[PDB]
Amino acid sequence: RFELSYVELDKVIDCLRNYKRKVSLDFIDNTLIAEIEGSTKIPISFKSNLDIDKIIKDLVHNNKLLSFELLGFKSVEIDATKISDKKILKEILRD
RNA sequence: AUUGAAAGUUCAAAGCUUAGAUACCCUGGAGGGAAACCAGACUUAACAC
Repeated sequence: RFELSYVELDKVIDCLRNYKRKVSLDFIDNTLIAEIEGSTKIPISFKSNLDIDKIIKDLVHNNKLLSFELLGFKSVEIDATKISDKKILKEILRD
């Protein structure tokens, strides 16, 4: 099963508060980055249970169909303008 | 003009007394919340050429 042993946010949450931004992801470069349409791209450190074989990243980045159906599993439009604690933003970005 | 005439089978009298529709008796036995079903379909737009 998929186990996310840890993900080192608390830096993405910083640059998110009081704003309404779309948090895009990208997994090429072998390190998970978290693009923000509010013009910042924080590289995310994480440890998972699945080892993406470095062939799968390329198979998804090259196949224009895969990278197209990947738009739906890639982003959230987080709205922190109103009351927005850090913990629930953590769970949002974690999921 | 008769072995006749005359003569109320009448009177008094409670179908009453005692007496538990009760005794025994499992709504139980048998019986699959199952049958069918794709987490899938597809790229498009823009300008450059």
